Amino acid sequence: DQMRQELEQLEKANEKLREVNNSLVVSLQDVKNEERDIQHERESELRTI
Amino acid sequence: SRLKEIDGRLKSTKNEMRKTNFRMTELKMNVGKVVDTGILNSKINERK
Amino acid sequence: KNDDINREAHQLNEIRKKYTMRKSTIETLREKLDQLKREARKDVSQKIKD
Amino acid sequence: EDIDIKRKEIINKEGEIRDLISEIDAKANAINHEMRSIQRQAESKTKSLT
Repeated sequence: DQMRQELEQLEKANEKLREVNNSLVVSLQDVKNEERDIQHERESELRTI
Repeated sequence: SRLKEIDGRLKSTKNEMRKTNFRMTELKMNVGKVVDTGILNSKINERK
Repeated sequence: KNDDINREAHQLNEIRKKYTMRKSTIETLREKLDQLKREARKDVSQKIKD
Repeated sequence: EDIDIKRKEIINKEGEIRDLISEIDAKANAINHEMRSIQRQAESKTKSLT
């Protein structure tokens, strides 16, 4: 009954954790663009050679 | 090395997700037993 | 929403259990008053014989 | 045990909600990529492709 306060505090901590990892997972597709670009560059260089 | 770093970050985020799942489970097991049966007030009523 | 409705049903059952603990309070109060009368019976008779 | 099975069900539902919102964020990233690509396409859609 008294620990419910620390429990809602840990719930807020889980909220901050989910929001930071949601902002982190949206930073994983930006490198997909550059890896696709470099793989297209390699495909073009193999077409050239 | 960049893709190695990003997959390491993905593994770290998966570990953080598992930690949040453990936190949710322990919060559940903590709040599940708050007012279940510990309302035995007959002795304190007798006392008062 | 189903979780919420079954949780409020469980809460209504808990306040329904409040009648069970209320029923046991008058049950243990009976034992308390019976013990009081038993310990007083051995006291008033002791004073009478004394 | 009824409370326990209800809590395990709602924990499974919360996990499914987390999976759904992660898929929603992935779809939002995909729709942002498709929007920027279609913007580039609308900018470059001229005669002789340039």
